[PDB]
Amino acid sequence: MIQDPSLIICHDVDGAPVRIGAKVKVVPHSEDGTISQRFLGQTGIVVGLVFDDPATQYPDDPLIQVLVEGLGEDLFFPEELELAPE
Repeated sequence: MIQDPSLIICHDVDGAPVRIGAKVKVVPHSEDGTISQRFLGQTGIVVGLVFDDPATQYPDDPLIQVLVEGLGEDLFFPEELELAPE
C-alpha cells in the first residue's frame, strides 16, 4: 500500500522537557538507574518528544529518545539528561 500521512506532526506542545529538533546531551551519571554506557558521553537530537500519548501513541515514541550521529537511538528520561547550553 501507498505510504500516506495518517498522522500529522504538530508544534511543540506547552508542557514538555525539550523541543523537537533540539540537541541534548546524554548525561553520564544515572539519575533513575538505567543508563546507556555507549551513549554515556555523547550528544544526539530528540527524535521524539514526550506528549499526550494517544490511542496510537505519538509522535513516534511514548518517551523522549536521543539519537547519536552514526550511532543508534535510546530512550532517556527528562530528569536524566538536560538541554545543552550551546
